[PDB]
Amino acid sequence: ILPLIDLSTLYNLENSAQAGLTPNVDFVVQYANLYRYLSTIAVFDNGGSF
Amino acid sequence: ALINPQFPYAGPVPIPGPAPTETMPLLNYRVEGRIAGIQQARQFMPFLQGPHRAVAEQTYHAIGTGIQMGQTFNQPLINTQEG
Repeated sequence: ILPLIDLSTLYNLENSAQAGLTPNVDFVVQYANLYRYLSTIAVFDNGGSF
Repeated sequence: ALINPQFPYAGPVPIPGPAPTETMPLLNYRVEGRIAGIQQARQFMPFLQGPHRAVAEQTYHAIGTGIQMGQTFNQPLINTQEG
C-alpha cells in the first residue's frame, strides 16, 4: 500500500548565483517555472561584504 | 453598499485602468513518470503476527509405577456380644 503521488514527486533543494545588480534598480530573479517553490533564500554577497 | 447623491459612487471602475501584463499563461505540464526498481518479496521484522502469552497455565507430564506390597498387624479376637 503506497502513496503513488508522494513517491513520484521530488522534494529538492538547489542553489544558484545571480549577478547584475545596480543601485536603486529592481534586481529580479525569475522563478524557473513548473516547480512548486516552498521557500526562497537570497544571500546578498555584496562583493564579500555581508 | 451605500450610494449617496449627489456624491455618487462611480458607476464602474472605468476604461483608464492600466493592463500591466500579458503573463496570464500557465503552460500545461507534459511528463512521463516511471518508478521501477526491482522489488524483492520479503521484509525483515523482529516479530510480526505473534500473539504472545501474557501468562501460561501450569503444564505437566505424568508417571506412576510400582507394586502392591504390605506388612500388617491385626486386632485381636474378642468375645462376641449378641446374636
